Amino acid sequence: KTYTQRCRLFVGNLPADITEDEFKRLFAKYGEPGEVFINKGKGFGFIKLESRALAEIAKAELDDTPMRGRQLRVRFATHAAALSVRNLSPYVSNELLEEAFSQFGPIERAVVIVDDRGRSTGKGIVEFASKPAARKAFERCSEGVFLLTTTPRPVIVEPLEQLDDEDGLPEETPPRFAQHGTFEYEYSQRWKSLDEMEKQQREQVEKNMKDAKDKLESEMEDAY
Amino acid sequence: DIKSFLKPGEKTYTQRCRLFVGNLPTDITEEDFKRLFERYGEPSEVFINRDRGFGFIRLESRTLAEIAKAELDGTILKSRPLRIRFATHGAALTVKNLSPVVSNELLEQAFSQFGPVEKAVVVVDDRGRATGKGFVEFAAKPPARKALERCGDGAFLLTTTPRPVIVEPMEQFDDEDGLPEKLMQKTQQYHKEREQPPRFAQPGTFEFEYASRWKALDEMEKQQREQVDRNIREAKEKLEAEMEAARHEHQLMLM
Repeated sequence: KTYTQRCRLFVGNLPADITEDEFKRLFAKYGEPGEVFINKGKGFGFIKLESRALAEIAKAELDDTPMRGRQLRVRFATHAAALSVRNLSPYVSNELLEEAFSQFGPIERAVVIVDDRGRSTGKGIVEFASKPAARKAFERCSEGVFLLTTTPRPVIVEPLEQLDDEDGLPEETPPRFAQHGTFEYEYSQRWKSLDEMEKQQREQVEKNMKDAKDKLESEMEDAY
Repeated sequence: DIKSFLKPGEKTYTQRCRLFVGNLPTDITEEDFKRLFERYGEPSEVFINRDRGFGFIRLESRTLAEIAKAELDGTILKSRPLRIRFATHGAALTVKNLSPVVSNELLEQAFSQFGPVEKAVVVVDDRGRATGKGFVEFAAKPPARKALERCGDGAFLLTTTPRPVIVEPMEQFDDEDGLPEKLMQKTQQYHKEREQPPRFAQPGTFEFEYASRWKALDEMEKQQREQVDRNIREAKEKLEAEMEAARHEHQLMLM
């Protein structure tokens, strides 16, 4: 299981004079290079190494290192060809998920997300070897109606929404608890009851549509 | 001996460096367990339950823990593959209603009043914009429960704006092992659901009608969710305008 999406690194703050040879040379001690990509205009690149361990070493040893007077930004970029899959029956296994989406392109991983107790959350992740394979799966399942099991509940397919939790947001009144009776107390209390209304309105929508979806499930189960 | 691979500002032997090791041989000793990981340098919190077949090990850094997991996961040690996972982070919380002024460092020093903080990050999206969501990871669980209780009963204000943050436990999910086929019991209910294979519903069948009606309801739910946000933005703007008007009237009243 080599040169996977889990072995892909992003390289930011590159110089404009960068060549494919100079980029490859940066990763020369970390085995044979895989698929290389460079956006010379925006100054960023991508590289796949043989293993996750080599990507781990390369990333640690090259991030925040200079190159032609520029400080490199080296990070993992492992979600380009990943897709989120929703509305899975609890009888959808990792292997069934894999078999269902294999028709759109070669698969690296397909996994059903389970909770703290090991039960299906009704959601899965399908990661393809290439971006167009993920793209094809996404369009086919949006235009068409893809069923995984006997119950004709269609799978909802979206590109894997991946947020930055590695870099984050770095660099007038200090943190504190609102004091009883002050101006900021009334205002913060107004926010507490606004947040409660939002929670209430959202739990209602989720419920009234769960009920609408369950009533259709009754007709689905009846039809059988 | 072995490089540390510590990231800038990274603390050592954190909960993010802790590995769970399962399916060990029943004859394993504390010396035989240390040997499996000695190539990753000095460990700190070595635990082994020889009887049950599992252990815990802390490595210096997250990179060393990632290398050890990528190399040693699923490798045979006496007719059985080891199961190596990051230990479930016991003291992790999520922070909502954050001001776009709140930094990683401000979030760390703010929650650092409840106890020692391993890591604090303010979540950003693809473009690098302040989502409003963040997360705090404590070195031990106690401080995490104090943070959760106080921030819920009182109003915790990180900045000048009296907008209190929302503190909830970090939801723990498994996207590694999932639901394998071998552990699904072959019940009649399993057989009824697995009888029809993955397929695109054919237009004109009962299936296509039931499925298309399901997609229309899911589209309706999304529209309703966007409608609640519409109502929240309205309620939010009226509150901001009311409290700005009150603060201004008060400033005009001070001698």
